[PDB]
Amino acid sequence: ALVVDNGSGMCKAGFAGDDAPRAVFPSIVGRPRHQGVMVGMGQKDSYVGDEAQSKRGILTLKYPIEHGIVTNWDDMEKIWHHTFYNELRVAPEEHPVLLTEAPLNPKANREKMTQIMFETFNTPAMYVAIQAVLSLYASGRTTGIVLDSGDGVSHTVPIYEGYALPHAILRLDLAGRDLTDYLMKILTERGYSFTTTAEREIVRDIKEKLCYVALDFEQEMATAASSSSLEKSYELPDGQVITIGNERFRCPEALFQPSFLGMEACGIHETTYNSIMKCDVDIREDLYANTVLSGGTTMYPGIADRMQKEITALAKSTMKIKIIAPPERKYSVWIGGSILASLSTFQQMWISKQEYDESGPSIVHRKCF
Amino acid sequence: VIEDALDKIKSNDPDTTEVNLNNIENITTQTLTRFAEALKDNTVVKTFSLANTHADDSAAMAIAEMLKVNEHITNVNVESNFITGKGILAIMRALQHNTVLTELRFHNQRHIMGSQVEMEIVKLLKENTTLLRLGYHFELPGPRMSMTSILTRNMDKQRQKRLQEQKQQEGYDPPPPPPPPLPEKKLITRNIAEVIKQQESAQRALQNGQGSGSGGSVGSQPNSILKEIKNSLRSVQEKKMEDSSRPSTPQRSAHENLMEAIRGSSIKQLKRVEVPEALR
Ligand SMILES: Nc1ncnc2c1ncn2[C@@H]1O[C@H](COP(=O)(O)OP(=O)(O)NP(=O)(O)O)[C@@H](O)[C@H]1O
Ligand SMILES: [Mg+2]
Repeated sequence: ALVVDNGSGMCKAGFAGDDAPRAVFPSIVGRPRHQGVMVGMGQKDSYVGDEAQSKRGILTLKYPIEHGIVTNWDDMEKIWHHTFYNELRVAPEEHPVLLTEAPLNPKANREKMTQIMFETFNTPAMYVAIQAVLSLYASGRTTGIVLDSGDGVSHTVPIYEGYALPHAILRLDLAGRDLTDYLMKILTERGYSFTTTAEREIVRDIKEKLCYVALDFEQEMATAASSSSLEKSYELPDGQVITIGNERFRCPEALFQPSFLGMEACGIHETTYNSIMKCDVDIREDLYANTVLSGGTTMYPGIADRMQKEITALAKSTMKIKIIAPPERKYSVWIGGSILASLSTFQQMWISKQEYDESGPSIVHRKCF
Repeated sequence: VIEDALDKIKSNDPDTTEVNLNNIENITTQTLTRFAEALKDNTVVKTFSLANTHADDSAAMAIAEMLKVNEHITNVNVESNFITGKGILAIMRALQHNTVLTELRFHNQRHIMGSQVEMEIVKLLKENTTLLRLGYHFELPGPRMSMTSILTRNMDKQRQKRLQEQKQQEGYDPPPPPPPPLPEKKLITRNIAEVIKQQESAQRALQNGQGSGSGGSVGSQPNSILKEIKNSLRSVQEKKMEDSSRPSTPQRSAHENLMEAIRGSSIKQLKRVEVPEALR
């Protein structure tokens, strides 16, 4: 069995029953920059994956998936061919394929994804699961609320005995690169200029290696204005080291206070409680004690701690707020599926080529839910 | 070179399937307009591709009419060029009644395609049934959605077709790529097995089945059945058939003047009253 988890930026694919993805490469397609392009390409019209990452020079890189929704189906087909044939070196005829999707995906897209697998690649069987839901299953649970913060968009997804609650799914337009953007904006406001994609990837690294969430903001703000225990140095490649202090945490405060980015939307802490409230009064209790972190932007140290503190001040007195953050929540969406596709109980749950060839791609809203 | 390929194109070489003019330096409108007409009565080319060759809207018009005058090309790749929606649209209308082309790509142009140009492409290709893959990123939710559903309903015609013939009585059927991942050992974490026992245990809540619902509200039959009341007398007691008199449906003066009078009316002829109250 195969597992493919597509992302707004990074793609991870691999065999089911496996520990981890064998294939993790960027979800990008590169085409020449412009002008007298030639020199660079040979007889190719585009590049795919980590060769498109290495030739960023004359390539204008584009993502088929934007905010977790497939916006480019042709490049989506390109990426999928690249995966089976080039990256995974396997024939999609010889394998069933579990694919993933974002919360609040259109039915239209669910169907094209369906049809592409069956007509183009000719897969024996296939299934499509909501990514948030696949993250809960990895945590060893079937019920809970999953906070999913990826690269483009954030999602809080209440889940009830295996099925995501559409009425209660809340969505926030702030994630990964908004923080990268933000860090860039303030590290620049303070000196060094960061404007190019080559220098942008080092702000990603200043971020991921040196950023954290404070439990109490106004305190850590003042700790830093008071002493320098919060400072840390970072070595750039040219050898000039720079020092951030209050920016280590002013960056992820965006998650908790979107106004720092001039947003009128509420933080990830309320976006999780608010969701639970539109859920059933008989599951809120198990929701609160099963909030699960998923995605790369939840990897900040102290984000679980801050969350609990926030969602206890929002919740009623008597509930226990347990916030679970798996150590591998970068590949969890995959892992949760890798385990699902392997469960003997799941084999009857696929979608047969027959069933498709009889009913068309439409059978996927009923077979998958 | 170029001419070695072009030679074969009008030579009808039973062996040149691909015409690859990708990243080819110093190519003209006319030198591509030649190719366009050089393929205008060709039969052995399934793939014509000109990527990253300063192509323009004349090359497009060239290719466009060439399209409505060619039945063997399945794929056109006009990528990374300098073509406007004025040219893109040329190729679009041609396809209004071109039932061979199956893939077309115009990614990575000079400028933004526009939007009237973008909503054009969708309403335009709306009466096309043959195109399977359209290589372009719409920057508009409306069009992009309208579009994807079309390439779905074109391709379902393939699925419907195979349904008729394939089985029904056919007997049977250059720097670094910074790559640090993780080696494996399989799966020790578990306990989602029980929901799958539960997910087998349940589902298909309420009612859903059948092949096609041509008739009315294939109602779940709890309503219809539980609302017993509608079940008028059956099996026993009165026989209630209302065969009556000897009238029929040709011209009628009383009823059709009545219709004429019913049509010529309005609440503007009625004496004003009122009904706002709710009574305790
Ligand atoms: N340790 C870390 N701390 C903070 N941020 C991180 C860390 N590791 C990765 N990231 C960020 O994670 C983001 C992208 O990861 P991820 O959320 O997995 O993307 P994705 O799943 O491909 N997109 P989507 O499918 O839309 O969620 C980037 O902005 C990274 O900067
Ligand atoms: Mg994701």
